[PDB]
This record gives sequence, C-alpha cells and structure tokens, in this order.
Amino acid sequence: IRNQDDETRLYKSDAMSTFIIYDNTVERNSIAGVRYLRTKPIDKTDEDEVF
Amino acid sequence: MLKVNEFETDTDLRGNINYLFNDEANVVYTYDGTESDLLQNVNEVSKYIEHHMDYQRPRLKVLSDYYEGKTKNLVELTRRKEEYMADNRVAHDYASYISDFINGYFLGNPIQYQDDDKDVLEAIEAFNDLNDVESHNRSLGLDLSIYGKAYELMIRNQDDETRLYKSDAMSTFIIYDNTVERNSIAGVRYLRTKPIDKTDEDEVFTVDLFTSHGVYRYLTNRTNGLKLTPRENSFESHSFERMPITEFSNNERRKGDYEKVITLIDLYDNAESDTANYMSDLNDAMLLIKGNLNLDPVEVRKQKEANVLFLEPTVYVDAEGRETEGSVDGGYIYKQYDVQGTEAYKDRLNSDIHMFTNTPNMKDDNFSGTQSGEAMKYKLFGLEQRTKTKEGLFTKGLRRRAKLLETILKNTRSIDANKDFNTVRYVYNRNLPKSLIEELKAYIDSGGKISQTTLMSLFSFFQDPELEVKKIEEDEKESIK
Amino acid sequence: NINYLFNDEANVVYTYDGTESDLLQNVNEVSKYIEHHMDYQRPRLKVLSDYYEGKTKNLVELTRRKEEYMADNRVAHDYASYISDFINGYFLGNPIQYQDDDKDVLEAIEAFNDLNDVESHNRSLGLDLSIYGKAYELMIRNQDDETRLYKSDAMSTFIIYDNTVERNSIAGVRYLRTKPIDKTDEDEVFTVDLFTSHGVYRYLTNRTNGLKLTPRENSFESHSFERMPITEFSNNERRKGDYEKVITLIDLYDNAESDTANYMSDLNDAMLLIKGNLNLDPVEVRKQKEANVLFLEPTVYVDAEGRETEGSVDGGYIYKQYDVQGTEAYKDRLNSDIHMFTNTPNMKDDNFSGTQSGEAMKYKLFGLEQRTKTKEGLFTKGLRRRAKLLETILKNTRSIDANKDFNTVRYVYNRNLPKSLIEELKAYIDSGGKISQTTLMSLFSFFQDPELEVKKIEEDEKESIK
Amino acid sequence: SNNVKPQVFNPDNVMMHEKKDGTLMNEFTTPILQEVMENSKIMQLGKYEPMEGTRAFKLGVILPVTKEFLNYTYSQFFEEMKPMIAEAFYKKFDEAGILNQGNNPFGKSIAQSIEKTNKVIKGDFTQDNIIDLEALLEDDELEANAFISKTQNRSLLRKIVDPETKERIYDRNSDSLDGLPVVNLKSSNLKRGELITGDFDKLIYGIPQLIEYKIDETAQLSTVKNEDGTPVNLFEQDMVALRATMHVALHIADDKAFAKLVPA
Repeated sequence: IRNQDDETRLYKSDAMSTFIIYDNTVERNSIAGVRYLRTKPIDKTDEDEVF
Repeated sequence: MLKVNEFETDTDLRGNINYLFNDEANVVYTYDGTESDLLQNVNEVSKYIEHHMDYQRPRLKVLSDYYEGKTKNLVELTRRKEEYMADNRVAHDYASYISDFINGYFLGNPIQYQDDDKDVLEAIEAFNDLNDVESHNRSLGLDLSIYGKAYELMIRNQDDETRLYKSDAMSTFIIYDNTVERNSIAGVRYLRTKPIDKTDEDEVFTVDLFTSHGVYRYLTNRTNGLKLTPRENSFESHSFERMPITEFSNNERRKGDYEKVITLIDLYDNAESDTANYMSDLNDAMLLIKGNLNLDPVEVRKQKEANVLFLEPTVYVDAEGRETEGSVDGGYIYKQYDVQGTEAYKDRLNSDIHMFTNTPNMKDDNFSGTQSGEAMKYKLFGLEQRTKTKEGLFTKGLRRRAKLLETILKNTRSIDANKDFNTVRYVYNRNLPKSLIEELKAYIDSGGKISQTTLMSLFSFFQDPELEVKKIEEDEKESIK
Repeated sequence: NINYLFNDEANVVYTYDGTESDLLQNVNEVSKYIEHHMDYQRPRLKVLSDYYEGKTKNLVELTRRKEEYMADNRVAHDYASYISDFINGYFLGNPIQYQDDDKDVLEAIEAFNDLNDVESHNRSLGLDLSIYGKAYELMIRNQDDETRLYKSDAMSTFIIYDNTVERNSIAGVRYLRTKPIDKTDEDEVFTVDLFTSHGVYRYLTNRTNGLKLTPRENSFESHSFERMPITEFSNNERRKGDYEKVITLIDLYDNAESDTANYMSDLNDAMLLIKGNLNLDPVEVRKQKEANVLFLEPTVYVDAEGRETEGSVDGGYIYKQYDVQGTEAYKDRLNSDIHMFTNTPNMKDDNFSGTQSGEAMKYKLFGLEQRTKTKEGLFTKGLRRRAKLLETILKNTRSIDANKDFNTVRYVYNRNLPKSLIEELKAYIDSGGKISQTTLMSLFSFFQDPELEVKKIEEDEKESIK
Repeated sequence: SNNVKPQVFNPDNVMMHEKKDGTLMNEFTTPILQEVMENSKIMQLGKYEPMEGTRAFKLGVILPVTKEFLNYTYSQFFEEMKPMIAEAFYKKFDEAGILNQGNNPFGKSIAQSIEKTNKVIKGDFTQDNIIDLEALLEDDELEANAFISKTQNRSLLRKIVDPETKERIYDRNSDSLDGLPVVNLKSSNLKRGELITGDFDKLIYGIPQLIEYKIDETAQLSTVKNEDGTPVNLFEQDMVALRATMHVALHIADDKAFAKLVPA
C-alpha cells in the first residue's frame, strides 16, 4: 500500500483472514483479493460476529 | 442373490476393481484417420473423452491422493470401530517423500543451453526468462514423478507473447497417429466448472480440442452423454503448424515413481495403525487379586498409596466341625506383544520401500567420512541409472518445445527464416552437494583466474564486496609513501 | 509361469529352407510361422513384460485367495524393474561414441544419429534386451525423404532366417492387432506386414480362417535397401532375459510377504484371558482400559452334605507370536539369492570405504561386467548392420560417394560408472594437459557468467599495468 | 458416580448427558443457531449515561452442568452459552424498561409513562392514525425518533399508501416507517396491533457493571434440591456451574415523550 505519509509499505496479511479470487483462464490472473476481520471488544464477546 | 440379476437389483458390487494395474488405464490412444477425418466426426472425440473418464482418470486420481497423503487407510472408514475406542487411522506420506527426493535430484539444478549461433541462443534465453522455464521444468518433472507423464501447452497470448503453461494431467490427453511414427493428431483438455456454494444437478464440463491448425471449444454434461455442443465463438486459429500440446513421459511405460510400491505403503499403514489400536485399547497393567474376599471400593482408592497388601483367606467350616482355608492370591499383570516380530516386519517393509525406489534408507545409514559429493554418488548410483533414461525422454520433449518456438518466431518474422533450432545442446547437471572451497582450490590450482570482485563475491564474510576494493586501494596507495 | 517361460517351443529361432522367392510365392508358410509365434513365443514375452510392469503372478492368481471377511493382502515387489533398470543403465547410460578415419563417413553417421536421436533409441533397445532378451529395429525411408529408425515391439515382430549355417535373415514380419477403444471389438483382425529384401507386402488376417493372408489394397511397397530392413539384437547367445531365471524366487518372495501380511491382519495382537466360573457384565468389561484392580471372586460350590469348595478362577494376558528368526532368515536368503544370481549389488548388506566411489564400484560390479562385455559384443554386431543399411541407402540416393566404406567405424563404449571431475582435472593438468580459460570456467558452476568473467578479468589485469 | 438411574433435580435445570428414559447423548452433534441472536433494544435506542456506582438493579443467572455432559456430550458448552446469557439479559432488561413486564424493579417504564399521560390512540393502522400518533408527541414540542413494533404486523404496514403521493408509506426493505426506523420486539407481550413511539433521547440508561461470568466447581446450589431434598453440592456430586451477573440502571427524563397506538 502507498501510505498516507506517501511511502510504499509492505505488510503481511494473515492467511486465516485473506484469500484471492483468480481468473478462470489457464493463465489464472488474480481478479480480486479479500480480507475480513472480526471487530471485537477485549472482553464482551459479541452476540453478532460482525465482520 | 443370483449373480445373474444382482445387476437388476443394483446389488452388483460397487467400489471394487483395482485401478492402478487395470489393462484399460495407461493405454496410448491412437486414431487411424487424419486430423480432418477426426474433426469432421467430433463424436469420436466424445468416445475418447468418455474412456478417459471411466478408466484413466481414476488411476491418476489415486496416484494424486497418495501424493497428497490421503492414503487408503484414511478414507476406508467402512470397517473401522469408534463406539468407544479412538479411530487411530494413519497415513505415512512415503509418496511425497519419494517423489520430492527423486525430482529434486533430477531437476533441482537448472538445465543449461548451448548453441553455435548466438541469435538462436538468445531467442531461446529470452523465451526461457519470460516463461520462468526453470520453475516450469521442475513442476513438469514432478508431474512425471507422480502421474508418470506430464503435459505442456504453448499459446500466443492476447498481449502478443509466446507463453508456456503446464496442463493438468487429470484433465488432458493426446490422440496419436496410428502409424509407427505416432505423430500427435489432436490434444484435448477438459475441466469441470462448478458453482462454489453447491453441486450442479448435472455435471458440466468445458472441453477444448487442439488441432494442428486451431482450437475448437465445446460444452458437455455427464448427463447429456457428453454430446459436444460448440461454445459461442467455438473456433480460434493458432499460428503453429503442429498440435501445441506436448507430452513428456517418466519412462517407456509412463509409470509413476512410487506407483509400484503403493501396496507396501498400505501394508505399513495397516501395521502401524494396528499397533496404535493395541496401545489405545489394552490396559498397560493391573493389580490382580483372586480368591473369596471382601473389597471395599472405598478402600481400593488407597491402592496408589498403600504399602502393605494384606489378604486374609475365608475360613470354611464343615458341618462336622472341620476348618479349611480358601486360596487367596495377588500380583501384578501387564500387557505384552511380539515386539521382535512386529518390528522386524515393519523394518522389512520400510527397507523394501526404499530399495525398490532407489531412495536412501535413512534408518540404516552411515556417512562415509566427510565428502558428501562423492559419498552420495555411491548411494545414488541406482537412482542415476533410471534418471539417465528419464533425461533422454525429457530432452526428446524439449526438442519439440523448441520446434514450436521456432515455428511461431518465423511466422511472426521475429527471427530469420534461415535459422535452425535443432542444433541446441541441452546440458544437464545433477543436484549433488558441492564444496565451494574445494572447487576454488581445484580451479585456481591448475591455472584458473578470477577477478577480485568476483572472488570477493564468493565469500560472505565481506560485508561490502565492492567498497572493500576502494579501501584496499587506499591502503595500497598510502603504502607507497 | 513355468509352463510358459521354460517350454521347449518358446524362444526358438525360426529357419526356412527355401529362398526368399520360395517363401514369398508360398505366403501360407508365413501364416504357419505367425501362428507358431502367437501360440508359443508371445505368451513368454507377455509374461516377462507383465513382470516388468509389476503384475506378478501373486496379484492376478486370485483363484485360491480368501476375502469373506479378511483383507486380500496380495503383494508384488517389482524386483524385475529394479534389476532391469539398474543393468540397462550400467550398460547404456553413457552414450556410445563413434570414431572413424574418414570424416565424410563420420559426419554422415553423426548426422543420421542426430536426426534419429540415436542416444535414446540405443537406451530403449538396451532396455528391451534386458526384459525380453531380444530387440528389433526397423529402418525406413520416410515420406519426407529421410532415413528414419524406429524400434519394433518384440511381442509383435519376428524374423525368419536362412537355414544355412550363415543364417542370413530371409524375411521379417510385424503383426499388429487393430482395436478401437469403445468396444472390446470382438473379432481378431490383424494387420500383417512382411518385409523382404526388396519391399514390404501388406496383408490382413484373422485367427478364425487359420490366418489366411489376404493382400491389403495396394499391398506392395518398394524400399531402396538391398537387405531385409529389420534388425535383431540379442541379450546373449540364448536370447534370455536378465530376471527370467529368478522369476520363481520373486514369486516365493511375494508369497512369503503376503503370508506374513495375512498373519498380521487376521490375528489379535493380545487379549486379556479370564478363566473360571464367573459373572462378567458386558457393560463392566468396557472399563477394562481404565480399571486399575482386577478382582476375581471364585464361585463357592456347596455339597449336599454341607461341604464347601472354590472354583478355579484365573486371569492373564496372552499375545500372538510367530517364528521371526526363521521367517526373516528365509526371506533374507531369497533376497540375497536374487541379487547374487543377477549380479546386482545387495544394498541390504553393503558398506563403502573412503571417498573413491567409482574406483571401489568396479569391485562390486565385477561380476556384472563379465556379462556386459558379451552383451557389448552382440550389440556391436548389430550396429554394424545398421551402418550397412545406412550406407546402402545413402549410395542408392547418391548422397555420398560410392567409394566410401562404413565397416571402418569403431564403436567405443563407456560404462556409466560415477566420476569425479576434481580428481580428473587434477590428473589431466598434472601430466601436461592444457585447457582454454572459457572451458575451464565452464566446468565450475560457481561462475555465474562464465563469459562475462573474462571481460571482468581484462579490466582488472589492465588496471594492474598502471 | 455409580448411580445407574439419573439424578432427578428440582427444578430440573441441570444439564445432563443422560435423559430420564436412559438415553446417553453420545457422539453428540454440535448445536447450531436456528435464529439470529437478539440484541438489546433500549441499549440501541436510549441514551447512554456514564455512571459511577449505582438507580441500578442486579440481573443474574446460574447454569448448572453435569460434568459428564461437559465431558462426553458438548465440551464447549460454557463458551457457546455466554452469548445466549447475554441475550437473556438483553431481553429481560428490554421487557422491564419498555413494557413494564417481568417484575421490573424500577418504578419507571415506558408503559407506565404512557399509562400515566394517557397518550394512547385507539385505532387500526392507517396513514391518519400514524400521523395522529406522531402529532401526539409533537403537540408537546417533542419529535418522534423511532418506532417499536411487533414484527408480525409488517403485513398491516404494507397495506398503507399516501393517497396524495400514491406510494407506500412503509419501506419494507429499509424497515422504516414515514422515514423513521422501526425496531422489532420479539417478546410475546407486545401484541400484534400495538405500536409504540417516542423521543428515545428522553430515555436514559446506565450500566455500572458489564456482564461478569464466573465458573465454579465447588459451591453449594441451595436453590436446586436433589430428589431427597438435600441441596446440590457441585464438588461432591461432580458438577459445574456458571454464574453470570450484570448491573443495569434505567431513567426516563420526560414521561410525556412516549405515545402508543392500540387496536380499538
């Protein structure tokens, strides 16, 4: 990502929360990637698993 | 049952026939007619596709499952027990161990190219760099190790580039000319589309048929009897002059490197899960107490902490006044099994699995002094004999890859029509371990020369391999004063 | 097995008393030979092939197996493949080199070899020699007007020889089953191609009519050689395979190992034995894995006159056992004998001293070398015929001067023993050898750019002058 | 224990591995949530008040579980049950504050505010009755902020259309009436034909203590009698119990800020 301070930064993305959807052709270009995270407070376990 | 009508009952036993050694699998498909005679009667290709699904794919699928470690012992839950004991099913992954070792030995060190004409050599090198051919070659050599064969497809991309892609062995095949020359008449690839959230009611297959002049695209279902229906914009011309798919073989028979020892892998899985059952299900030891006695189950809880065990026998009184004592007894008992015989049997299985695959038996191994590069060459002698044949067939495939590349380059006039690509020499190096210090000493002795910057680049104690040169010029300069 | 491998009619050499004309006018005789081959020689070859593919007798001879509740546990060990690949790689893993005093002939040979990829062809012939004991190659002037060399399968090719002591080859035949894939196409049609010294005759046949040879449309096809194009190679003077004589031991090893796999599958490893008159609750028995005390209280028997006596209760573990000493000594003997009779190194009883793997290896393979040297003689005997054919077609096409002679070629064989480039370099540069810098660099793989390095050396060596 | 008949408890609130008919729940499949878990409506609508100390009242519950059940039936039970208790607390608090139901401890509630001010509309759902309901609030300079409704009456709301603009006054996709959001109450006490509205910023609440959970393997549950009438001892009967507690406070700043529509 190009950071707000205008610098090129590289960050690892956790495998349990990231995946990629690839093009169906034999070349398999990457069409789109998704990341999803569970928002939580530290103690009060949410009754809805909001992502 | 009468076996005559087990079929009509649909009792006719499902899930039986052995897949690896069947006579229909592993056959080479041939056709008597020309490409035109085949293409005008596309139904024939339907027959070949169906045969491939009913016989060849199951074999390749089993070989793949063993490479993934999904051995028979994990999936054959039919006769297992889990009412109160643990399942303790096991898979040992010998297939992965073997095939990664053998392929790393063959193609772990990149193939080098030599030619007398630098224009051809640089066109080859340009294509290889664009297609990352080193990694591609490794992944072919691994399909060669698993399935016994591998495929590669070459296509002129939309961005006007020559691209090389591996084609999945479970979804590709080639139909050959019936003559003794066995030219490839046509190639096919077919993939199951499916929704991600569901199984389609039918099974839908997309089918691509590659001829010497173009690609034809079709659609089919398992439930339609695979009636090939042209897809929208079915035909697509390609500028080669021969069928683009190439097939590489592990050996003459196209047999996988562990295909012949799967039964020993199974026997080893069964033996080890058997011992794991014995361990799970039998009590290690127990305190045996015999004889007529009163045991308080409240008192038995002291068994861990009592020092003295006192057994007082029941005294029996006879009606005529005689007295006699019951026979009390006590002692520990413990479970035991034939360790000698089971370890000798499991050791024989492991030894045979390594022997029939020429893989080093790590359990019965010693290191010959210190010189790894020559010590391995003794042990890997048997594996070298097979690899040299595989190397011959692999080069036979690369020559066709080059023939295709020269054809497309000439048709695009990206190279002079005068060039010939069959002069290229493919040089193979094995992935044996090497000793840079002993090689430097062998190269600089005997008259070798090395540039200072390169020599420095070989030793990692130099933190700045170039700056060091300036620092040396400074020292050597002030030494003049 | 036995009745196919060691039969008296299999593996014989066909001879014919008449000339080529005497046969070709009486093509029915070729039918007799084709039938004899199918009836006797082909079964043997099939069995040898099946063993190479690992389809040993134990896998298919289900006839006496059991599967009512136990597993089958049939096994095949693949000794045939291990042996044949090892022996063949030792003989032909290193390409045959060619020498000649005349460069025109040498380059015509090398051109033919390069076009036909003769290195791989030779290796494949060596493999067929190892498994079947014989091999065949066919040479044809292609439609694209090139001299091509193709291997011919042993199960479908044979040669009929002149009856005289010289045994010239009179005629070769190839017979092939056409079959489609969709149907187990029930009729036995064969296409039979008969090769003479002047052309190929094509026929159709089927078994039902006694293999009556009926000419195919456009039956005849001329070829420009002057001798029968198919060549035969022999593994030894008896044309016997390499593992053919140990198949019976391979069978015994399969049977022994599947026997132990049965003993392992069918018997319980151990059990808790409890004796005597007692009450066991099948619900309480399930605590067996987690109970600490086993308490056995004997039944008390009361006599009619009032006497009392106790039953004999008992308990203890029992476990299955087998004669490990005898079975492992026996299986070790079978394995050792297979390796001894095939001169293949017995990996289970093996050691290595020092570092010179290649110099020590000639000791262990000394027994194998004695057989390989004979195979080498017969192989060269065949290659000389290949060259004779090639010179004939080249002369008839006038691609070479009629003055040349091909029998001067020297075929040089190298074994595939392991080698040690650092020792060989030290031995070559000691004793006065010379090497060009670019070549020397090409031998060592730590040079990332063997040619750029030369420029990079010139820069340094130039600034060293100042 | 060696008892082969299962222990009868009174009340029968103890979770057990074995039913009264002798069925062991062995191999037992993981339960799944057939419904969305419900969230507190007054915690959604009302205004939060930072509060130190306690008026507050204490909510609480105890869930006993037989350790055989905690072992051999559903091991994760206490992790999967904590949200379900949070649901139960939300429902108890909502029902007390809104409907004045469930022995609410406060002397304050929306139902009591409406019943005091008599700000009730008799009638069926019509555009004129919705407008009159809102005007009952705007009469006293207060503007409606949201609607509270029994979800089973969306069938009634879809049938109302503005006869001038000639469109549905109720957006069934947004679940907003006349542009105001409608929250649904699952409780059985608010009847089909009843609708509530108000300026919920006039309803204030506080939470001195968030939901605190404590798992215990040792206490005595005086309130649960064994079949013989002796109190349940967790440690001795090999039993476990989870205690959950929370403190909540409720305040209504202006009891004229709420109005109710009810069937005639």
